[PDB]
Amino acid sequence: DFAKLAAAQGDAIDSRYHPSAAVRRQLNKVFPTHWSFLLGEIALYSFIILLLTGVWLTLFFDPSMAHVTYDGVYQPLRGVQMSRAYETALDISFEVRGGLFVRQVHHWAALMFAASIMVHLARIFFTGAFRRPREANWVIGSLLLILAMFEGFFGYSLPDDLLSGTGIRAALSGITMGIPVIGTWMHWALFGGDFPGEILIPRLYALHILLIPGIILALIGAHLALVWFQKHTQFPGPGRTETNVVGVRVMPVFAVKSGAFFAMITGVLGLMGGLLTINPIWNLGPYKPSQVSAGSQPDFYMMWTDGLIRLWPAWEFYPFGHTIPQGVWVAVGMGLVFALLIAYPFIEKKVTGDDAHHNLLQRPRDVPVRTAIGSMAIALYLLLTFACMNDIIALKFHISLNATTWIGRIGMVVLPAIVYFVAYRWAISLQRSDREVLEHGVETGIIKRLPHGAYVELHQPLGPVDEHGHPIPLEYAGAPLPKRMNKLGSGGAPGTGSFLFPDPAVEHEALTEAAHASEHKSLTALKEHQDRIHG
Amino acid sequence: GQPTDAELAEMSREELVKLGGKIDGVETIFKEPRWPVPGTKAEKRTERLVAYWLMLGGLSGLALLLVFLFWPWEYQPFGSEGEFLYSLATPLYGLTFGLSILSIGIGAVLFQKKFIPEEISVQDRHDGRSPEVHRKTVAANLTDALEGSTLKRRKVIGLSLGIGLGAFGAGTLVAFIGGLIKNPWKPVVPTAEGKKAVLWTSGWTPRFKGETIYLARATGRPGESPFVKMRPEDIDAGGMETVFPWRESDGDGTTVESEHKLTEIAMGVRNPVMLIRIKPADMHRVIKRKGQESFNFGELFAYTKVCSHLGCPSSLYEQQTYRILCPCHQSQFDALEFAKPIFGPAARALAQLPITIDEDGYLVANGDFVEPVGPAFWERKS
Amino acid sequence: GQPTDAELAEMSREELVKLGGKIDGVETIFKEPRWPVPGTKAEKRTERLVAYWLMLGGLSGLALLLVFLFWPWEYQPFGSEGEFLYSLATPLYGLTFGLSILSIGIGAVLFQKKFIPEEISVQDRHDGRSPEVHRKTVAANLTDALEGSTLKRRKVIGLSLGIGLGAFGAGTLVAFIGGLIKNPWKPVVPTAEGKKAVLWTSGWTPRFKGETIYLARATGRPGESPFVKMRPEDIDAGGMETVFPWRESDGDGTTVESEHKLTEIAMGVRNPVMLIRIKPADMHRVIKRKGQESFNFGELFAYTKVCSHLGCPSSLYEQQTYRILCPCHQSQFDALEFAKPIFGPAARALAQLPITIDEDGYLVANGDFVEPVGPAFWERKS
Amino acid sequence: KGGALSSGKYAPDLGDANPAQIYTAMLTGPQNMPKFSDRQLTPDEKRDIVAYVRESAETPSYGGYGLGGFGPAPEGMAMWIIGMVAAIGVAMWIGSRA
Ligand SMILES: CC(C)=CCC/C(C)=C/CC/C(C)=C\CC/C(C)=C/CC/C(C)=C/CC/C(C)=C/CC/C(C)=C\CC/C(C)=C/CC/C(C)=C/CC1=C(C)C(=O)c2ccccc2C1=O
Ligand SMILES: CCCCCCCCCCCCCCCC(=O)O[C@H](COC(=O)CCCCCCC[C@@H](C)CCCCCCCCC)COP(=O)(O)O[C@H]1[C@H](O)[C@H](O)[C@H](O)[C@@H](O)[C@@H]1O
Ligand SMILES: CCCCCCCCCCCCCCCC(=O)O[C@H](COC(=O)CCCCCCC[C@@H](C)CCCCCCCCC)COP(=O)(O)O[C@H]1[C@H](O)[C@H](O)[C@H](O)[C@@H](O)[C@@H]1O
Ligand SMILES: CCCCCCCCCCCCCCCC(=O)O[C@H](COC(=O)CCCCCCC[C@@H](C)CCCCCCCCC)COP(=O)(O)O[C@H]1[C@H](O)[C@H](O)[C@H](O)[C@@H](O)[C@@H]1O
Ligand SMILES: CCCCCCCCCCCCCCCC(=O)O[C@H](COC(=O)CCCCCCC[C@@H](C)CCCCCCCCC)COP(=O)(O)O[C@H]1[C@H](O)[C@H](O)[C@H](O)[C@@H](O)[C@@H]1O
Ligand SMILES: CCCCCCCCCCCCCCCC(=O)O[C@H](COC(=O)CCCCCCC[C@@H](C)CCCCCCCCC)COP(=O)(O)O[C@H]1[C@H](O)[C@H](O)[C@H](O)[C@@H](O)[C@@H]1O
Ligand code: HEM
Ligand code: FES
Ligand code: FES
Repeated sequence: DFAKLAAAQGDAIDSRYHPSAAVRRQLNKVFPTHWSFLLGEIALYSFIILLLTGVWLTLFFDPSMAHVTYDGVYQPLRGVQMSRAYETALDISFEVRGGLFVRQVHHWAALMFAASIMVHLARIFFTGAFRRPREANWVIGSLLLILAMFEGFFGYSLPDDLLSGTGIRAALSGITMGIPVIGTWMHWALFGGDFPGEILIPRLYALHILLIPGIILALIGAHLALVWFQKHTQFPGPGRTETNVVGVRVMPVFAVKSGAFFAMITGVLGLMGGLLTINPIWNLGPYKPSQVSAGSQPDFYMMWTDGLIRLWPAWEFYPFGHTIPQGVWVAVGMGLVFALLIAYPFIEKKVTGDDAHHNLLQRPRDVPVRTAIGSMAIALYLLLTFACMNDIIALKFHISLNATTWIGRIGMVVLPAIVYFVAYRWAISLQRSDREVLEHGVETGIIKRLPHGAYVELHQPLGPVDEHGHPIPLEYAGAPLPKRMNKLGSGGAPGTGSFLFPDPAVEHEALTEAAHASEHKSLTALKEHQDRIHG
Repeated sequence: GQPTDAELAEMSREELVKLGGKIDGVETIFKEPRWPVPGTKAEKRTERLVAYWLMLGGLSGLALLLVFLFWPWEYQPFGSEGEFLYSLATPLYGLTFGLSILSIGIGAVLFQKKFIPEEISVQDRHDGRSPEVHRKTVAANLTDALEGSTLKRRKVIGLSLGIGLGAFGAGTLVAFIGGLIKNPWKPVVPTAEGKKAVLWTSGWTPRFKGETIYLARATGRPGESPFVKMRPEDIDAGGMETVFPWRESDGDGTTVESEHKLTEIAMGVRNPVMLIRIKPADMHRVIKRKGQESFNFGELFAYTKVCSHLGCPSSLYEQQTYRILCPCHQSQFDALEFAKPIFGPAARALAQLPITIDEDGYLVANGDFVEPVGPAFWERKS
Repeated sequence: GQPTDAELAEMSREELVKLGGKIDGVETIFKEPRWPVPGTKAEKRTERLVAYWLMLGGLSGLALLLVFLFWPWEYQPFGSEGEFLYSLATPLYGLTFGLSILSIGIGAVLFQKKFIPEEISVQDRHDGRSPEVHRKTVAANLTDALEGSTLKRRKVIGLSLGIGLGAFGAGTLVAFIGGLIKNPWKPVVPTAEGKKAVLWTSGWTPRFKGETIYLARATGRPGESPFVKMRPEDIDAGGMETVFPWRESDGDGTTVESEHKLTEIAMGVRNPVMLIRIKPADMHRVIKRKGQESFNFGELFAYTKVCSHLGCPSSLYEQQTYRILCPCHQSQFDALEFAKPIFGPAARALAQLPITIDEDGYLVANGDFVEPVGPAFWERKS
Repeated sequence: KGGALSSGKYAPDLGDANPAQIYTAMLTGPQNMPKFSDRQLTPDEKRDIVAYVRESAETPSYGGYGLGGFGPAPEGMAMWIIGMVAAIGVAMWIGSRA
């Protein structure tokens, strides 16, 4: 009554619907097993956490700006005027059982979300997963990053703790007023009044439960549909031509490791949602516009923005009776970088000439100027971030505060040039380091030559050898070639027994002969498939 | 090569799996099990190893249930019998939660990496440029729904439907946006000149004529008399002190008609003013600016707290160097001359409030700011 | 019968449409155009007719833009120059909106019902019981992912993963629900007996001992002294009057420590009590119930306003028949005897508050209700 | 906790601060801090501030390790090398490389 009822309900599902065609198409789909192809899954797998916590945070949070005295449990805030957003965020922190944990693992899931989006953008950038067939997928993923950034900024500003209330005052109301023609108009449309306009926090709650995460969920749905139906890309390797995806199928293997990786991402978020404090809004105060911190720094995925405020050197213009302030520039500048980050595949489609349907990836050493432009962007992000904690860097690492913001202000101009030089020539030297492992072998320990005194490194060749001390030099194929005989089948047979006690020797012989024959069968089947493609 | 209808019940199960691969595009080359020799005890030991990980996951989930139900959490206030137990209530929650689902996940993926048979299934793609049937058939079907439905032959529907959807899209789009678009320059706030807009008006402005606007501090008392009237003898040499525009009308916080004319002061952005008391050995370093030479009071200066650009309160103040430093972007201002930006991302003089003493000797504002006090925007500086 | 790769560029367009039908399952039998004779003017007249509907849609969308931007809406308060124009601001919005998109929609569907060629395309279904290949192939693939991955042969993973996911599901489910589950019977409110729970405690209960709980009315004044203390001479014969538990402590609404002990009375559900003054010709019809014979005051009765079942305020009162009628479900109560349900969906006596007069002659409560006053629930009546 | 100041100077941490040193720190402001006098802040208010800071730099961080006292920059740097490095390490233990 456990397999018979499964067969009966399966024939019922096949009777009502006719799914088995469009289920077999799904659970025979192959995803490749490279590790970096899990990175964007983190941006999925934390995002579901952001719903599963976040829904829970919706049914306790009360947005308002109606000024209430606390009269609750938290003693250093009693009788103090606070917005009811902050009061019920304090109630999430201290009243409800396991409430501080759910809101902390929610904030940590937001950090892992907006950081894994950046890690995965680094993946699909430097591996070249964005040219011709997947450029719209880059565009909707880039827009998904923009919505992630703005929506998280609506997130930690949603209680008006004053560390983020001054973040609204800096970013969302100083830059918004600082836009030339229609700046004040979109400010007073966004707030409905002055800066503590009484319908800001509920408007952010409206945009932040549903209105931006509805668009984020729609773009993730269409995004994973573009990854799903239009097949996944892959690195080139042994049996990996342009028009096939090699790897594991969905049903026995990929579903198990994907669900287990969802569970381990949730484990990392839960461990660091418990063991590490985040946004301690009771240590912070209610937002009152006459008191600040010293840090006053945003969350890290937006620290490149007002760090760009912290580094742009006070250039204001004054036309005939008006004022362009500094905040126009970064309102241009954030509009600049996004217009380079959305529209990059069309930019280098124009520059390079990549008018070809690319499915195989390119290793990020194989494309040195694009990896170097990318490392310019990575190090420029790291500079604009690492000079946004300008304050606390100059605090702890004892530097003059003026000195470290000048270090940033020169660094955003000269350090992309330095990292472009180092990145371009480092990619070319990584190419040359695995283009001499083909013309020579793989390096090992030293033998001396017998009749005279020499020292050869005793290279182990990768392909066919000639009759003498040099092999037939292979051609490059976009693959990671192994540079250690370690990573080949050399000395990789320890005792199979236990960590403390050995198994009997016939069992060791059976296990190592069976595993050796299975690995031999793996490379034999992959090699004969590779010969079937060309032959 | 054929659907194989009658010979399919005789067909073996792995041959059906390879038939599904062939009918979908896949071939599962090298699908071999992980433990091909049976009865070995390394298989049994990795079996009980992944059992150890999953049993740790179950034990830590049961631990979550126990330390979530049965735990002395509550906000026990401070150092008292029961405060250290609350200090690790949420870390115990997260330890049990993350350890539970991380042990279950590492058990499931160790079951994948030790017992689920490894495969390299290669799937023949069909990506890019759909074949000659499908392209031209969809093109013919769409051009039959366009050419056969007799658009692009009726000019008057072809433009009137465009004018209809365009005019309705404009009306519906402005119906979306028209509830949002407020005029910032509608005169809202009452002022001595009349009704001025909000950006040219802090709470420091006079309402009818010269009225006593006391530079009152905020003694941070929970509700009862939060704004105490100020004398010059209170602040002393080398002292920042934050003053607010309190008045004789909105008195203590002991009436409900107050605490809304009184928290309005504490919530309005352009209200806080720092009251600088420069040490009088450093009064020869001061150089005032235009229209602003008598905005001191001896050595009392009143510079605003809201900074030049992007409106954070610049409540950092350095005596003995005399620099109003802001925290949000670290922009210094010179406290001596007038709050010109010494250094930072600001480019404008942070505004200065005039000071006199009242009858009975209390610090009052000698009018409004001469410039709009908050962050910059378009309509400024003429 | 073949993919037709080379002869497809020569193939005509409607033959490609029929080829798409054949390759999908459809046959478009009878796809004939609506106007097969050309140059007729009935076609031209229905052309300009659907043009009239779409042009009306565009004109009404432009009308939406005009009467949305340029219209004297504002809440002009009452009868004044400009109140009738606001009285039809939203109807003009809806007239232009509904007329615009309804004219566009009736134009598009009249274009469908007059110019788009009618068809009866019959599509051969393939519904129900997928063929012998697909069923057994998916069954073999799923049983290869279950039997080949070597579950149902490892008992210890097969139960430890179940215990792991079950214990973690219990811990995570209680982590969802545990923030919600409050104990209603935790003693919260201070009472004369001590700390009682909230259901056994209205604001009519004494806090320490017999304290003067004045049966004050709510003169609906905006904030200043909303609760005026009550005398028996105020209410007269045949009169409902709503009293609230005001005290001498929480005085007028002119202090911020009041208006939160004072709006707490106006917001608490189980506070309102109607003060019945029965006409004294009808005092021989009254029969009190147990423990409640002295809960009158002469002819002053105090029955609660929150009804017997489902807690709506039963603020309808009928003199000369003496029935407390509730509005939400229309359940009468007998004002004479004790507020027993004469008729309705209630089955319990609506609670009665005891009355005395204070020193200085003011109506006060002679203690608490003898029964829990609000709607019914589990823990009641013993 | 500390905060940065203009030209090399910086606010120090208040954790290693004797309460009499806190009162005499605000009472006579040494370097770059305003001297919050006996008449600017009353001694009730100054005793009240040293009541706050000796039970804000002394009370434990409720709900985990206190990544400093100032929030989002240590929370970012402990997202990357503690959380995200562990996430990418799990992602490279699960998936292979080719
Ligand atoms: C890939 C690249 C961005 C190319 C895009 C195309 C480019 C031309 C578009 C224009 C961009 C240019 C003009 C301006 C730069 C602005 C910038 C790109 C803003 C967009 C946001 C986003 C795309 C940022 C880039 C992606 C991000 C930096 C990738 C992460 C770095 C690497 C590759 C991932 C592995 C790192 C992982 C293993 C952890 C290692 C630990 C290291 C120390 C982490 C470094 C680190 C980081 C990255 C923090 O953000 C951070 C924030 C707060 C505190 C501390 C840290 C911190 O220590
Ligand atoms: C997302 C798409 C973006 C498209 C933007 C361009 C589309 C603009 C269409 C709107 C046209 C005007 C609509 C009617 C408006 C009108 O009549 O305009 C009067 C005076 O303005 C004017 O003529 C100037 C009109 C020029 C528009 C300038 C603003 C354009 C954009 C850039 C602003 C950004 C908006 C979207 C971003 C915000 C994001 C939100 C999440 C207001 O005087 P006021 O006295 O404040 O009356 C108040 C009632 O309006 C008001 O609703 C009512 O609430 C009362 O407050 C009342 O006071
Ligand atoms: C639909 C098109 C998209 C645009 C959307 C928004 C445009 C809406 C325009 C509707 C109003 C038109 C004028 C009447 C509204 C009005 O009177 O005010 C103006 C309020 O319009 C503004 O916000 C922005 C524009 C200001 C007028 C001119 C701006 C455009 C030109 C001049 C700039 C380009 C050339 C210069 C350099 C260009 C860039 C670099 C070269 C100017 O402010 P303001 O001049 O400070 O006057 C104060 C009183 O408000 C207040 O009562 C009173 O107290 C006064 O004291 C004063 O504060
Ligand atoms: C949707 C799935 C539905 C599944 C329902 C069944 C699952 C029940 C799991 C919950 C077990 C208990 C969780 C921990 C709770 C615990 O420890 O239970 C204490 C004393 O209860 C008890 O033993 C009795 C426990 C028996 C549970 C009875 C309730 C069961 C269901 C039917 C109630 C419906 C809930 C869902 C519907 C609501 C819909 C919402 C949209 C509370 O004393 P208290 O003093 O009020 O402490 C307060 C902190 O609890 C509190 O969080 C904190 O906020 C403080 O207020 C604090 O005062
Ligand atoms: C996990 C299982 C799912 C159940 C979820 C909820 C169960 C939670 C039980 C936890 C509490 C254990 C009881 C002891 C804790 C406790 O006392 O709280 C109880 C409040 O539990 C209740 O809500 C309902 C049960 C109460 C008694 C048991 C009910 C079931 C049995 C007795 C009847 C079934 C058969 C009867 C007829 C068949 C009907 C068929 C449907 C009883 O209060 P009560 O009895 O009204 O006494 C008042 C003090 O509260 C207050 O302080 C004080 O002022 C007192 O004066 C008084 O008002
Ligand atoms: C296992 C069973 C479950 C138990 C729960 C486990 C979870 C931990 C929470 C339990 C309570 C512990 C938190 C204590 C409470 C607490 O907040 O932790 C303070 C922070 O202090 C410090 O840092 C010193 C700590 C040094 C230890 C090692 C540092 C942690 C590292 C590993 C974090 C990595 C971050 C990423 C590195 C970035 C990479 C860079 C390349 C240390 O307090 P304390 O030392 O006594 O005094 C403070 C003064 O540090 C403080 O300067 C003073 O201002 C006051 O705050 C004072 O109270
Ligand atoms: C799209 C991905 C999301 C991100 C990056 C994100 C980010 C954040 C962040 C950083 C916070 C501040 C938490 C704190 O420090 O207390 C927050 C709060 C919140 N989140 Fe989200 N969120 C996301 C989606 C959602 C969704 C989908 C929901 C609800 C269905 C939600 C509900 C909430 C609520 C109500 C709050 C405010 C309560 C509080 O902050 O204590 N979030 N969010
Ligand atoms: S926010 Fe203080 S100057 Fe930029
Ligand atoms: S509504 Fe008053 S009795 Fe049910």
